[PDB]
Amino acid sequence: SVHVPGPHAMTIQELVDYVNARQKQGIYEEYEDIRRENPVGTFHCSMSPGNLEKNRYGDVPCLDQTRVKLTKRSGHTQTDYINASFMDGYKQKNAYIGTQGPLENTYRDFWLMVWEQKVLVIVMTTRFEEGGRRKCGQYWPLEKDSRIRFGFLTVTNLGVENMNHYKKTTLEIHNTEERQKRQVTHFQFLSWPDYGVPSSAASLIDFLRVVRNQQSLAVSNMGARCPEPPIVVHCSAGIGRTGTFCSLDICLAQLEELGTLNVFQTVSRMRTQRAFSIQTPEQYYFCYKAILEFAEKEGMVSA
Ligand SMILES: COc1cc(CC(=O)NC[C@@H](NC(=O)[C@H](CCCNC(=O)c2cccc(I)c2)NC(=O)[C@H](Cc2ccc(C(F)(F)P(=O)(O)O)cc2)NC(=O)c2ccc(Br)c(C)c2)C(N)=O)ccc1O
Repeated sequence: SVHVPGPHAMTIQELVDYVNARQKQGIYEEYEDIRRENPVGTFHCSMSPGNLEKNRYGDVPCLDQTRVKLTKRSGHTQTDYINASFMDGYKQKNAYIGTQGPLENTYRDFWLMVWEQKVLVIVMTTRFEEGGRRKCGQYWPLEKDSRIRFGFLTVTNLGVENMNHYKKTTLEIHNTEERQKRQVTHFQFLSWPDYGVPSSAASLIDFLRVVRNQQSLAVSNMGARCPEPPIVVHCSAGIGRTGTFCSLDICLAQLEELGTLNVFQTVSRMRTQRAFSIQTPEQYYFCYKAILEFAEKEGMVSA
């Protein structure tokens, strides 16, 4: 994994002084420096003729080096492309698959990926539309007992539960080709504001804990094998909220295990796997602020 502890990780005390020395504008400038760096890798496949219409945004292609390839077939007329990238987690290879919100012409590709990668948990961080801007297609059956057929894959809704900050949907994926069934849990975070970033990270971090626990539970009940299937995480382009969710998970994981973390390191590293991760300086600043807010809630900060 590219996410290893350090070099030069910081303690909470050190992070506090770090952010205080730079202030909000200093953190914003730091994001711009990351932003300016030349991407590490190429985007030929994502921009190649034939895969263009599979991208929700022409300005958000995925890296050739880390893209998730579909093991489709010949004749059926299609490609092995999907705008999705394997992303490492804290001391864990391929902990996530960051991807865009599925398009009607990619719904089947999305589920094929979920099946092939043996995914057990899907994390959605947006609504279908926000402020008139489309961000995700309705790729799953919304109500209990409803089902959608995607060729040889049938997805059925086994139950829905609305929480104060997220919605949990249990789905059954039936592969008629292999004659096998699997259950996947779909989580939709509901508290990310239409504008800006969350005013408090408490709900997002609690949601992360729920996701972590379900992945752990699902893994414990799955058949012997991915070294731990990846968690699919998506937002409109699969870089902003997706990058934030994943960066926080990684930083908090290191913080829990060693009491240290490095936002700059984590984000720089993540951008070499899911290009363009963290889309605005506000989101970047939010990563720092969320960690500091978490520290205060955990009683780790003296003013
Ligand atoms: C610090 O000073 C400040 C600076 C700002 C400016 C700012 O943030 N704005 C940046 C803007 N980002 C942008 O432009 C990005 C571009 C992504 C990076 N690519 C490249 O650039 C690129 C492309 C090809 C090759 C190479 I090498 C690089 N585009 C976008 O903003 C969106 C895609 C997008 C990304 C993220 C999100 C999200 F955050 F909401 P999410 O959490 O759901 O994912 C939503 C949508 N793009 C599009 O709408 C779109 C679609 C089709 C076509 Br053709 C084009 C040209 C654009 C954004 N997302 O906002 C604002 C306030 C400040 O204070």
